[PDB]
Amino acid sequence: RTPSDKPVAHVVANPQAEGQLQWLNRRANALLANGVELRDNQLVVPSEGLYLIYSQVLFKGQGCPSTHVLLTHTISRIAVSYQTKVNLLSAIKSPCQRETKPWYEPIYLGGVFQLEKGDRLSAEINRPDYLDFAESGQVYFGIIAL
Amino acid sequence: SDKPVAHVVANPQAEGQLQWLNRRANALLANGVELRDNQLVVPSEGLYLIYSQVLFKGQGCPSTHVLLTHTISRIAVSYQTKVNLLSAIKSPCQREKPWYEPIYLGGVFQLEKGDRLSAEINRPDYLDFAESGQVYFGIIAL
Amino acid sequence: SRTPSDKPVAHVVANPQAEGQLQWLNRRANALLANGVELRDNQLVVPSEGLYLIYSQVLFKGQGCPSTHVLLTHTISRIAVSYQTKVNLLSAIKSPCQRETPEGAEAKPWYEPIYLGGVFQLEKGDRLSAEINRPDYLDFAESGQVYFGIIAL
Ligand SMILES: C[C@@H](Nc1c(Cl)cnc2ccc(-c3cnc(C(C)(C)O)nc3)cc12)c1ccccc1F
Repeated sequence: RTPSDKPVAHVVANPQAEGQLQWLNRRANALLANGVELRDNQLVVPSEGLYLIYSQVLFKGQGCPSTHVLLTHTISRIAVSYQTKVNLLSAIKSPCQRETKPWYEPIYLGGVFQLEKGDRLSAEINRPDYLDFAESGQVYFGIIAL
Repeated sequence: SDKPVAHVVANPQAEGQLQWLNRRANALLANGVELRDNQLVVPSEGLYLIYSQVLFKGQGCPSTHVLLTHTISRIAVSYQTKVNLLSAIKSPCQREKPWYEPIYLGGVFQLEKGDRLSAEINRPDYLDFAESGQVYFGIIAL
Repeated sequence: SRTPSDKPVAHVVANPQAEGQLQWLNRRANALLANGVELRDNQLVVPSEGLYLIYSQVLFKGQGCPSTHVLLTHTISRIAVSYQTKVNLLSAIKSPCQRETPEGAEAKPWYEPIYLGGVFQLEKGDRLSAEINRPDYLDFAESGQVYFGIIAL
């Protein structure tokens, strides 16, 4: 019947953005609906409430170097009333333990959070050079109002 | 309540395949969602949260490099056109003791009436068939 | 304003002040309890029967390897009103150190995140715990690294 009025977003990484994790909505199977905006690479919350927040990144390397590789993926919240950047969800992986075959490290982050109107959300990594885009659906960021 | 929903689980008896079931312990199909040809069929257009999880298990590492994939695809109504919505890859063996590798996926998508969704893996021989609350596939109309 | 969700939900985080322990908090920025979920004696209390996604992440960190004898575990358990003893729902074990650090070599910091997640039929009054064996290896300095939650489907 009547379509959903729930604020939602599902944005995907730009495979040809050099040295960055750039989010896009103008792609097949990506979206912004019911007031969610994508501004300065951040998802902007249109109304207060409970939201599921999620992101996936996929890292890939060919063997292990001598300099220690640390991979991080973090979802942050910038609340309009506080004007502060706070981690909501974060993970750190060390793909190489003993040093030198291609390795793969997916990092999926998800949770339920109380958000405020105007909050800004970012999903970031430290190593965009290790991102893999072999297939579609491997690198994404989204929110769903409950 | 009237929202199309599904939560299907893997068959622990289906040899070398990832077979989804709605006739099991904590599974369901409601408000028009169907399970046909191992694919969830969308009864109406709208926003859906689509999710899944698979578990892989191996005893040690072989000489051949093992890559584990899990993918959720969308097959647009009428056409056979298959497109990845969500996908991940894991390499359990680095240097070639039992290991465990979960892969979980989830996101919100605009779907059309009659779209078919599949949740597939490349290695059903590595599937951890144990009837835990952990190999599943589901959708929820928002 | 839109009608609030009536779904029981929780997202609790580790107390970063409680070093050497895994203490869950709802009384912390960006942590919540809603629609009847309680946090009592470090456990999540289920307010109503149904399907729930239960999830948790812990992050372990060490500087080098003391030997290959470090075992890291994370477990989610259920205490049902009908069977008031812990049953494991989800569990994982990790050995961060494979070869042990040779004397004087760079003690490269290792990281081991463990995610536990699944969908379970729960009953009213179920108590859920998310526990680790090594709180001394837990890295909860920065926010968002260590959490435990439930979402009624
Ligand atoms: C985004 C999410 N995705 C999932 C994944 Cl990657 C895996 N399994 C799931 C199982 C069930 C559901 C789910 C979540 N929410 C519902 C509602 C209340 C909208 O009806 N219905 C099913 C979502 C997920 C996620 C992941 C991790 C931590 C919290 C989450 F919300």
